Amino acid sequence: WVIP
Amino acid sequence: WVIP
Amino acid sequence: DSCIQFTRHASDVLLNLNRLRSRDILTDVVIVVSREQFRAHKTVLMACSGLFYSIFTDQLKCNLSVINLDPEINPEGFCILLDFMYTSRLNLREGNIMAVMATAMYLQMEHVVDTCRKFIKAS
Amino acid sequence: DSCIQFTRHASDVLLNLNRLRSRDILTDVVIVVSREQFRAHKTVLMACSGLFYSIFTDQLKCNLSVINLDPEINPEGFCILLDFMYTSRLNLREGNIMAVMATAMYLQMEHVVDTCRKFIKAS
Ligand SMILES: CN(C)c1ncc(Cl)c(Nc2ccc3c(c2)CC(=O)N3)n1
Ligand SMILES: CN(C)c1ncc(Cl)c(Nc2ccc3c(c2)CC(=O)N3)n1
Ligand SMILES: [Cl-]
Ligand SMILES: [Cl-]
Repeated sequence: WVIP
Repeated sequence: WVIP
Repeated sequence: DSCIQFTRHASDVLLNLNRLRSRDILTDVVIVVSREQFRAHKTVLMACSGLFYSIFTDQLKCNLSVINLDPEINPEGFCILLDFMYTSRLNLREGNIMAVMATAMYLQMEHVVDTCRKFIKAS
Repeated sequence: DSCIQFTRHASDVLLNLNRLRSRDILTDVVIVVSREQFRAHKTVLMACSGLFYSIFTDQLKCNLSVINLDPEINPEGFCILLDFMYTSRLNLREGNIMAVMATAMYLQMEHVVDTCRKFIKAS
């Protein structure tokens, strides 16, 4: 999971 | 396009 | 094999499937969550959820145009998860994280359950 | 928004859609190319091809279970492109590049046409  |  | 690969292909496919959903094109099922109704594509639901995968591989349920979820399921939690299915983006907030995790456990969306558990553990 | 994103989600969705294709699950169309028949999901075909997008948004053609391609279309070129649609992988070879480019131009798959033009220019 990432900060888009 | 890439070499997978 | 000796294949070449187009990096953005999967993302572009999902973006177009979400465009079809937004315009209600070739949607083939309505998911009923309490009073709320959500139109979707069975194939996308199966690709994202262990629960929908089981439902639509069933020789009788595969032909249903309406699926009613357990009355304990929260419509907002389902909406956030349906959006994630079609975008890879999860709107996880303090006020919705418990309903999102419970819905993801019911829908059998392992990666969402994992990030909810981690975010709850941090707080 | 304040969304988080699961990097592998789009790829995982496409992998599952290809698994459904391989098992012939919820396929809703057969594409006829000369003597050869290819089963697929209309939504995936639309998401990958400007030609299928136009066909299945048509108020009459949207309901057809069989689509016959132009007799000039090569079945192998179509097969390679259908595989690319469901995997992001293109089996581009010296012996098939002309048939693949011609099929991609007909199907309106701009990124495939672009890599074929570049590979031909190099040789
Ligand atoms: C497991 N399998 C062969 C498969 N093939 C096709 C599809 Cl559409 C599918 N989808 C599915 C099944 C289980 C789970 C998911 C999708 C997401 C998840 O967390 N569990 N799973
Ligand atoms: C253009 N548009 C709004 C849109 N919405 C939904 C879908 Cl499924 C779609 N697909 C499509 C259209 C044109 C092209 C492609 C897909 C691939 C391409 O090279 N051209 N295009
Ligand atoms: Cl997930
Ligand atoms: Cl393309």
